[PDB]
Amino acid sequence: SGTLEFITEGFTWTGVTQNGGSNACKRGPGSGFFSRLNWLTKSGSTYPVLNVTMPNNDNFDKLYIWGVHHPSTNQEQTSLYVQASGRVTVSTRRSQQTIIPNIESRPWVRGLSSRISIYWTIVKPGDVLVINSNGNLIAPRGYFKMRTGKSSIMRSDAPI
Amino acid sequence: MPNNDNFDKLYIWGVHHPSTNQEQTSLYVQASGRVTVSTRRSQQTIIPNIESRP
Amino acid sequence: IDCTLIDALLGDPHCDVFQNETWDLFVERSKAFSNCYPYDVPDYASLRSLVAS
Amino acid sequence: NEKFHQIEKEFSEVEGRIQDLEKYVEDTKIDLWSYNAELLVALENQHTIDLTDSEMN
Ligand SMILES: *[C@@H]1O[C@H](CO)[C@@H](O)[C@H](O)[C@H]1NC(C)=O
Ligand SMILES: *[C@@H]1O[C@H](CO)[C@@H](O)[C@H](O)[C@H]1NC(C)=O
Repeated sequence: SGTLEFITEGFTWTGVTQNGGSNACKRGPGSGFFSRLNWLTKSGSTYPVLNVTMPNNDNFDKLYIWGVHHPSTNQEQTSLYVQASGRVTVSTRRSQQTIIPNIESRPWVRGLSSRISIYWTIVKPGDVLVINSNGNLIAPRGYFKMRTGKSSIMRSDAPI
Repeated sequence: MPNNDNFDKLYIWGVHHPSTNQEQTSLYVQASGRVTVSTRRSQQTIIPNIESRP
Repeated sequence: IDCTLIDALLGDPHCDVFQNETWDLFVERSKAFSNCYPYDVPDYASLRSLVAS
Repeated sequence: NEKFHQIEKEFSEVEGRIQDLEKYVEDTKIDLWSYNAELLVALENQHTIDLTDSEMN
């Protein structure tokens, strides 16, 4: 596609806390996260069933990057999402992706036993994006504008 | 359904994915269904998604 | 005509005319459309290939 | 010969079927172009030697 052009969209996440951060991903002095992803957690004592739709009224393809969180303990799972088992479903009119999070203790990286799995979804013009989450959703903040052309990638250590 | 012929058979089947829990239970009763189609060399197990899709 | 090979395989009502048909070359048109229950085929291209072959 | 995005040709991990195919495609392409390059300069040089011998005659 040859571009990282990102357009922020108005997702409304009612009933959850947004912009979660982690000390394994510092930005500045404080904790942070991926700038293009939005870590949603419980608000108060509840994590509702999120149900958001984002139509594509443009003449190009939208690329959506999203993820699901894999906690390491049941205590981490409930204290973040209340529900003992999360679920993330991202669908269009022609596709669906349902991911059940795994709760396992993995080897420590940057002090963390937990993990995040990244997925993607392309929305053709006229189609709509639907996100349905019971918990563990790392939501998108927008879409990347997709292009066709002569761009590519290369592995090299040669100086420019 | 055994294959007692000397040729291969192609079977086309499917799984229904309701949109609400009431649609699920009013059709199949069980809160969560399951479809498993198998031969002696394969097994295809599918759990239906109850979701509201576009 | 209005039917894709997968629609005629499944038996979309407006593709009933294609039951038990045979072919050397199946020609799919742009105007084709589905008019039955909304469905999804994981690995759609592979099922289309082996039926068409 | 202008090419842009192509396939991966070096791999850091063992993957199996799909990687065997990507390697096989590129190895097939290289052997065929190598043959073309070898045959071309052979036909060309033979013809160049003939045409310069012909001018003298
Ligand atoms: C990305 O680019 C657009 C247009 O080039 C620009 O208006 C916008 O500020 C940028 N957005 C982000 C999130 O960087
Ligand atoms: C969830 O979103 C889908 C997609 O628009 C909609 O059909 C469905 O009615 C919604 N469900 C609820 C409970 O809002």
